[PDB]
Amino acid sequence: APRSVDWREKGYVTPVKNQGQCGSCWAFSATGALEGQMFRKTGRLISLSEQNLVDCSGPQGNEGCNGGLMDYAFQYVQDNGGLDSEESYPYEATEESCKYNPKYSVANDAGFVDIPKQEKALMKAVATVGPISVAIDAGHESFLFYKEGIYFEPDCSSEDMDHGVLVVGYGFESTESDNNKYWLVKNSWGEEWGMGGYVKMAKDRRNHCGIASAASYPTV
Ligand SMILES: *[C@@H](O)[C@H](CCCC)NC(=O)[C@H](CC(C)C)NC(=O)OCc1ccccc1
Repeated sequence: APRSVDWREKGYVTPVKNQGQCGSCWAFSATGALEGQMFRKTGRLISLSEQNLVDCSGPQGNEGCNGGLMDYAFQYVQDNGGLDSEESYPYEATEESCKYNPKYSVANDAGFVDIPKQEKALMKAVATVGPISVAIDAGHESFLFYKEGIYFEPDCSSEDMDHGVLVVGYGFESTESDNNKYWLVKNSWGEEWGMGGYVKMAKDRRNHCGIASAASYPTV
């Protein structure tokens, strides 16, 4: 596979969003992966509605601001036959009743693909598919204050993930410890967090923070 990948340079990635004070990271991760796959198909990048997922995908197993899973979001889009655009169904950071309107649907999927729980398989998916939805252990102060460089947290769990984000690429840079590889990860905490809202997470360091443990993408 390539040494470096960045799907932002290919037009697959919308700007960084802000989930606010709602536990809806899973919906931002899901819309990010579907934005990328929709773009691959149609050549048009259209920001999608996280609020649509938060309000409406309970029957697939999601729980709104109390948490969810990207795969359930992808299942909702398939079962529901659509997903509204961000502009038509904007984000309010609180769970409300469902207001989906098929007239404003701009995305569809036909299911999803779960990636084997190995960073080698995640790397192949990122290299060939597009941005990939992943779950990480983000429950550490070091993650809140991240600004620059490759993020590595010795106390990160590879098993107990609590935060959905979006791998948009991977790369390398020289470091003091010669652990030089990273995943390029889009977060949903606004652009003031991290590096314009992105983090470089340690790659090929024993599945650091569980990034390869629950990776998937929608089939469009
Ligand atoms: C990130 O904004 C949220 C915060 C959840 C607590 C308020 N994290 C998640 O939703 C997290 C993401 C996965 C690890 C991909 N999942 C989660 O909290 O799941 C709990 C849950 C499981 C199944 C069904 C409903 C809720």
